[PDB]
Amino acid sequence: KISLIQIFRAHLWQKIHESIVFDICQILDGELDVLQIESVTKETVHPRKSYKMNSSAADITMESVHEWEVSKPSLLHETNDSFKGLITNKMWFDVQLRYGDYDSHDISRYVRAKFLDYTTDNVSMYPSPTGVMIGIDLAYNMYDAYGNWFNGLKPLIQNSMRTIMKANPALYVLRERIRKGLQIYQSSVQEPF
Amino acid sequence: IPAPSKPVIDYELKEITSLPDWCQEAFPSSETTSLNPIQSKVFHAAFEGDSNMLICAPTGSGKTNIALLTVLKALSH
Amino acid sequence: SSKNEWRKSAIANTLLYLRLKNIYVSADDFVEEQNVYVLPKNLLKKFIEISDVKIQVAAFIYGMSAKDHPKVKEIKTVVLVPQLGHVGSVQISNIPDIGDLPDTEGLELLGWIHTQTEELKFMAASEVATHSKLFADKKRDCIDISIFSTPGSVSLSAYNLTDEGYQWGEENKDIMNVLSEGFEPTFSTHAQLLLSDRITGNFIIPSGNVWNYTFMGTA
Amino acid sequence: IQVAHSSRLANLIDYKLRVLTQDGRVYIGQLMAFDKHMNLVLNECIEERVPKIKVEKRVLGLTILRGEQILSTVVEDKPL
Amino acid sequence: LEASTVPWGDYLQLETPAEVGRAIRSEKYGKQVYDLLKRFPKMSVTCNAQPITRSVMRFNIEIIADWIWDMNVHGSLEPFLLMLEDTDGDSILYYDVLFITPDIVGHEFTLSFTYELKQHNQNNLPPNFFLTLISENWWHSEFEIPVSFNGFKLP
Amino acid sequence: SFRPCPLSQQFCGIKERNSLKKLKAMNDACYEKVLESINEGNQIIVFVHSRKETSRTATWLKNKFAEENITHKLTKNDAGSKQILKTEAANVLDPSLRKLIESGIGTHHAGLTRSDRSLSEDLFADGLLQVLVCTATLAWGVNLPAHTVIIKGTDVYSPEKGSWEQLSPQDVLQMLGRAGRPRYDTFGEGIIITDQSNVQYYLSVLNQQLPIESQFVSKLVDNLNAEVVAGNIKCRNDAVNWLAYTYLYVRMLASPMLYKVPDISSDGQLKKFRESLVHSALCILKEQELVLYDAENDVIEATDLGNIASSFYINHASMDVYNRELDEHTTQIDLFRIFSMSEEFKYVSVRYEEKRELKQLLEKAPIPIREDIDDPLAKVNVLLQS
RNA sequence: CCAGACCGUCUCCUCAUGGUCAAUCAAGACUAUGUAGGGAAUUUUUGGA
Repeated sequence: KISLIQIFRAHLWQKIHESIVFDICQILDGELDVLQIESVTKETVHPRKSYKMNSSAADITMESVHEWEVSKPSLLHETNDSFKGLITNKMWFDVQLRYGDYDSHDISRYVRAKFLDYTTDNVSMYPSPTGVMIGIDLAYNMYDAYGNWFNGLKPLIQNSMRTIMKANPALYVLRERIRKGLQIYQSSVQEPF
Repeated sequence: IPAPSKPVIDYELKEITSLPDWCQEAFPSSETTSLNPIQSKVFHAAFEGDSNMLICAPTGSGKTNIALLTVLKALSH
Repeated sequence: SSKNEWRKSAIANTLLYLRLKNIYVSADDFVEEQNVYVLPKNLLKKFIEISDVKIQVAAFIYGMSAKDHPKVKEIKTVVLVPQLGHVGSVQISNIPDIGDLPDTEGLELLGWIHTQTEELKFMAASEVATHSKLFADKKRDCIDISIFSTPGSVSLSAYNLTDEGYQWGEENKDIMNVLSEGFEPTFSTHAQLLLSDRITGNFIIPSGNVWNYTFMGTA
Repeated sequence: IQVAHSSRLANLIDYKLRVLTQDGRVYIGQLMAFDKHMNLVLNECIEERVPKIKVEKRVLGLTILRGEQILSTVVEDKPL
Repeated sequence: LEASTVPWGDYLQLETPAEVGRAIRSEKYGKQVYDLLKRFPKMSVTCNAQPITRSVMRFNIEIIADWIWDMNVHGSLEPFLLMLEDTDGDSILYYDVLFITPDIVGHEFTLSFTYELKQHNQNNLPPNFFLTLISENWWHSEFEIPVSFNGFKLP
Repeated sequence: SFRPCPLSQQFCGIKERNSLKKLKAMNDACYEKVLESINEGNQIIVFVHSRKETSRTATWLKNKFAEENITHKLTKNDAGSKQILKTEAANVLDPSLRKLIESGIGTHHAGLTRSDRSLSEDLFADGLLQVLVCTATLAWGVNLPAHTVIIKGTDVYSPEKGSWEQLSPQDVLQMLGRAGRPRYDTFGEGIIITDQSNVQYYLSVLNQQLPIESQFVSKLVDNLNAEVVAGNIKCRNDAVNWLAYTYLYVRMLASPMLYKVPDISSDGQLKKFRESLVHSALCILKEQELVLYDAENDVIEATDLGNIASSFYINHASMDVYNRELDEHTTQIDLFRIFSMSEEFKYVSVRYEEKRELKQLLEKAPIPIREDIDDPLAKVNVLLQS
């Protein structure tokens, strides 16, 4: 418990979540027109929303230039999709952090579950009915995302995830903290400089 | 550092009743009825000569009064 | 990001005079058989300046045939009109009643002009439909000027329209992406346009002096 | 005596005013109302006589004054 | 006024006080507004250009002033900066500050000036220049008009 | 010696080097001084470098005296005094400086409300405020003396250089001027809290040794332009003649070698130096199309730009900036930027306590900003908009 | 910074002028316009000292 507290001091979790959201937004900005995107709105969420595991809501809502013809609910990694299922002008995303642990460290499954739930549950104030739940596992450093998809989106998302995990600064901070707690280090050179 | 020296007196502290008729309301609240150490040398000068003048004096020590005097002199003509 | 998108665009809009330093078109064969348009370098520049980097700005264009060649069309009068623009589309008002003003001794409806950011050799659904709406039973042989715009250079892609497009427009106003697909390149015949500095032209604008109704949604 | 740089009759309403009449009898009273002829309603009228040397006093009225015989209204001291 | 989303000049154009009152979302003060709208500058401007020779161009301006004066609000006089500018509104051809005094406001006041042209301009000439009267004090006066050049063939 | 209240000069002379200890030491010294004073019934002013510094200093003071003795600053029973305080405490005192005022060791600086500042000024004059932490506004402006005057620090930041300079003699003297009240009190306590190394320099300054040295080299050109516009400098000879009457010339005559002068033998009465100066002026002016000039023939005349500059008292640099940055195709957004760039806003800078407000603004700003929050130009533009 | 000397930066009261309201079978309170008047001879400001 103590160790965890040390790791996640200075509202670390929240910071991580927000950081991820920001990154996502930036990515979207970088490629708006290519996916027919008018506006990528950041929700002004309650500080708690990130460490509420009971409820949920959107983080990054999304608006079409014209219209998006989104697919069925599905996993981030999938070659076989069809964009002839449902339609929307408005999409959303949800970054879900969770501290995985050996039994319940499967992230993909978790994402699938929560997406299924928080769509159907009334308390999750999603603007639209079609969105995605990007799920990051802090405690194993594993992402996976589940939900609806429009053409060219999924690859972009994947790319972001790849970059995010490499780069995202709050996650790096978290990693560092973990390392400190453990006193694992990377070699560098043994002799003193 | 100690307090600077008090001035050597080789002059008359010029009074308000020495002025003409109109200039006696230049000092309406005539508290001392005698000008400060600086103006005693500048008063006659102010009155006498219509020339270009310069007062290198301490901060807050009758500059306003001097100005007033000058104005009065100017008006005299 | 409804707040970020507009501000950025506005900022960009300073660098719109720079898009006419280089000007070039895919030079089509010059043919006297059909009527040919002679556009000036100042009006176009002005239009560019007015316009947005993302959103489609689109005015009407007017003029008349000179006595050197009746086949030649000289664009003297641009007619900027009430409009609400989006990214790759625009909502536009009726044909302008402009008999009241001076210097309008029978100025014929030559057509309309618009901006975009996708290099096509044809008119898209949001455009073609609009065109149809504008000139359904009013004038069949009017032309369009689609100006492709990007940082560095603009490009004047002029187009004409056949009788089949009008019908399509009439039937297929809102949505209609598969019908657009079906239509595709046909029918947008590349009409003849020139850019000159030997003639110049002027702007008509509405009485309110607020042609762009982007954020005036109710008015 | 305290009375400010007041502009008009409207800005000086509800003030203790001395009032002077034609024959020379001096009044005091708070100015309540305004009118065309300056029929100024005094809140409490203490009339005073000077014979044709020294000023006397009275206290009969809390009056509606009439304009015809008034000379000039002087302010005495503000209320509150 | 701010919240109704209307062009300003429309209000100026409106004639009847009742109508004005109706249009403000406030039947009270309508009359007052009307009174103050006639106390806002309103110029029924006209301008006839005419070439003296090939290079020089005369410009006979007819500047009428429909507004009613007030020494409190307007002040001493009304400076109105006249700009003759090209068809585009890119460069200024000629400019002049003119004082509209209390004696002028209402009379058919003419104003004349001259302008020498460029070489290219002289050769091939535009559809119309833009003469522009703007108030240095009053907001949204900025009355601008087309100085016609339709078939103006030089000698 | 002819002063009404004779000025008792005093130096602290800090030996410390590192800024975290040094500052602490300075604070301690100040406290000591204050303690020495207030026991005698001495109303006291503490000058500092910067605006943000003052409040912090006040806070520090508050935290120090309360440990030892709160009573000596609020000594009176306060039946009427308390009422007075109440009346003149919580009216419009916004900056979180009200607490300081309440305590009785307040402050006045550029960045305190006009009303608030006035109140502060009068909360000394009415006869209540003991300690007064201050920036260098009070000395320049207001006559109100205050027996004890401490000057905290040497290093002021001037945007002129872009570097932390020592306190300039002309300001220090002014500061010292306000002291023991000529009307009421007998004499004045003048203290300089400073670094020991620079005291040797400061002592001389205090004795009124460093004279009035001319800084006409920067403001020459504009003046010249103005003169030209007015219509009496038709040649460089005329310009030279004009310059003859100015103080700069006199200064040069007195001591030439420091002010860019070559030699006394060839020039004599600066009959070459002046000419050279004029030439220098008239190249730059010409470049900014302010005046007409030829090198060999020598003929002067005023341009329109020059005239404009003269009229509106625009600095030459500003004019130059305007010249290039204004263009044929310059739009609404650019105008603001241009305005911001005006050289009269070179001494303007964004600050931390300003920053939240700025942030709030620049989201909902109507006229957009090409520059960003850290830049002063942007800030200026937003202020203009406001 | 920029307009100002050939030039009324400023009104206490009644009536009319049009727009409103508060209202009863044809009448009052408020902004505004000066385009009206102020020896309506006696109820006032133009004569009983």
